[PDB]
Amino acid sequence: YEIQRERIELGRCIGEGQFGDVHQGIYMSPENPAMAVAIKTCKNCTSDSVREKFLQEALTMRQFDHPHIVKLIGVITENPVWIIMELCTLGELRSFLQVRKFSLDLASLILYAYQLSTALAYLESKRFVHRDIAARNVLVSATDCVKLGDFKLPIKWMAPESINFRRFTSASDVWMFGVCMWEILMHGVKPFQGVKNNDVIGRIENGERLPMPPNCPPTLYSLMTKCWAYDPSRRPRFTELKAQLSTILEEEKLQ
Repeated sequence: YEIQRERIELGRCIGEGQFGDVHQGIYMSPENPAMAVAIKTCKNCTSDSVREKFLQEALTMRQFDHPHIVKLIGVITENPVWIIMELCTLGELRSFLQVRKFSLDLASLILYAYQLSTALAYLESKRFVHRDIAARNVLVSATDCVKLGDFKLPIKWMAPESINFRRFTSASDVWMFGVCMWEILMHGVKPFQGVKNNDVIGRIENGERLPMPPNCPPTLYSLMTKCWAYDPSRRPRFTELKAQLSTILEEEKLQ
């Protein structure tokens, strides 16, 4: 998985990343003389601590093989340290949804939720807990294809047991996925705008939930509310979510 720097040509910056900017580029390989790729960079990769954390993402990504999870191409482990990955040409999902708010029909939004549920059912089958399921960590490969793109606390996405007890489980992932579905149906609007992080927990304990988005089918909001059962053991698993989203998707396509 180590790629020689000479085989990568760094191009345009396509966005921000947790550790540094993400660029598009060209990987000139023996198998493919000019492959479009994404190049994740790391500011302060001279820090042994930062670099370890940065490259752990590559180690994680390498374990997975799923059509809706971004693939690792390789790594450059000398300064400046880069992660080479599959290019999702349409960028971050949040941005994509905001710009294309009136071009995207409901069927596309439900498709995106379904596709993410297939990736999360796969991770669930490997007993991998993500911890940070949110629209900002989803990339758009094509108008009909999204992928899980990335591996202070995001309080507004977090399950109550995560907030209260620092407990992250497959159940808390389902809660977070519920919020992610809400973000998608809200065209990339953040949950709890105008609320301080400190008050969010009070509202969940009081029994408040994110409201039904405009034009959200009642079946889908019902599914979101199941994801937000306060008791973790009452929440669905991703296998059920995946099957239910498929049904809802076909219902919407039949419309």
